[PDB]
Amino acid sequence: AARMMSQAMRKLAGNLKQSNTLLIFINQIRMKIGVMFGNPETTTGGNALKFYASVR
Amino acid sequence: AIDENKQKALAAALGQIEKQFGKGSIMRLGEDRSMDVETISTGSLSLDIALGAGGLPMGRIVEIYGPESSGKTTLTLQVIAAAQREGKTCAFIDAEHALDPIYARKLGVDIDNLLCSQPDTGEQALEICDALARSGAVDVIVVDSVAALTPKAEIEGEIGDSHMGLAARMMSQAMRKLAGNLKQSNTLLIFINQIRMKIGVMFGNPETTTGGNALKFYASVRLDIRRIGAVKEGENVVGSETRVKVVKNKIAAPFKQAEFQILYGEGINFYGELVDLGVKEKLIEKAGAWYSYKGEKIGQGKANATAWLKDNPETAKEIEKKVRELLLSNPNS
DNA sequence: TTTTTTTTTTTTTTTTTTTTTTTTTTT
DNA sequence: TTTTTTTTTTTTTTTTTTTTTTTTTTTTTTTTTTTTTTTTTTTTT
Ligand SMILES: Nc1ncnc2c1ncn2[C@@H]1O[C@H](COP(=O)(O)OP(=O)(O)OP(O)(O)=S)[C@@H](O)[C@H]1O
Ligand SMILES: [Mg+2]
Repeated sequence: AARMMSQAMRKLAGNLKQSNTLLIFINQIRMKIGVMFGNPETTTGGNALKFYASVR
Repeated sequence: AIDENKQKALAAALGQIEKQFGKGSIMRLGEDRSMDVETISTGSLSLDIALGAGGLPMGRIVEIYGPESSGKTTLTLQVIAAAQREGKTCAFIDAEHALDPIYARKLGVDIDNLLCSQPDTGEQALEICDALARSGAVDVIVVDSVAALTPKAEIEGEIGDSHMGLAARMMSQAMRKLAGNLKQSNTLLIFINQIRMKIGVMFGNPETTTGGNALKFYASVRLDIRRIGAVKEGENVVGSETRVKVVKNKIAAPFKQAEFQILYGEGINFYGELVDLGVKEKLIEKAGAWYSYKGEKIGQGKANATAWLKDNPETAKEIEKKVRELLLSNPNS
């Protein structure tokens, strides 16, 4: 799933900007395990989307 | 026309499931005989009536709880004794380390065929239950005190060390694993449990049980047993007056109760019940403190009336038969 | 006029997933 | 200023690695259910 997302971010970013299109992704929350520091809350579908998003 | 394509689609899907997982994987509920409720005796006739379906269900989990010296162990040894008499194999996991085998023999248990285990940890005790279930060769397993099922980490650690929710987590895992295996083997699992008090609450009951919440969900029957008085021969205390309450039931209506006598050395008083059921069903006449059967006077006081039913087995056989016919809602002759 | 001959050598990684469980009275 | 105008494979190996030490940077819930208890009868001295 992460690898599919990572590939879709690369393909989309350029096309959205050229068309002037806004893309909104809704995400759900999930718990991390083996975490003593910080928040145990994660989001779903990998890390690519945290880099490519302009607003979270 | 559309009905036909749906019947085929269903038949194909049913075929694919049975291939992938085995023959009995999915059936119509009406044509599945493994799903029928079979029961065994408790040793008390009044309890067999209170349970509704004539006894405790095979292939299920059962919980018996109550205060100290209420008769919990004695009641489970009477279940084992009755099952052994019908040529069933029985195990006793003694986590309390407090079973007396001479008393077990006096109650009618075949000591020589009873499989016994005194395990070191809670995990060892529940792994033996899983092993004996999967075997297919054991009918009744008793686990004496959930309260004494100590996890491994708590035995290795020292007194004072906090292990919050560790025993509860172990019992949740055990239920998940045991439930499926007990049903396939048609094995009855009885858990004995102790009462503890819950602090800082005035609304509802302050009584609770050890071992967390899983066992309340998975149990098909939960019994609350309590000592409600003494049985005397003038001065000498010879036994206990006992009340069992059916607090959860999934094979018949709950919230019925049973009253019977536990006599020290003998166990449950069968003929004592037979009088009380005979009086209730108009088969025995009572004139104050005098008992009578078909005109003739059998005795005066419950003890003499019970002593009359001992040395007249013909009348005892007759009354048992009629009480069984009348009151048992699902007889199995 | 007169007639062909014979292969060579690899390149480079991609991406996380998901929570479990109560415990015990005090005058 | 040339033409070929149709190709083949036919079955493989590797011969056992490093890594060479991780991150964090502080969160939240957003307000529950209870659902009705027993005790079983002590002692003073
Ligand atoms: N070996 C024995 N001989 C005579 N009476 C006994 C014996 N063991 C138990 N009893 C009596 O039978 C009655 C019920 O005892 P149990 O069946 O042990 O009840 P219980 O709830 O298992 O009690 P625990 O495990 O000690 S909290 C009590 O009055 C006991 O004194
Ligand atoms: Mg006991």
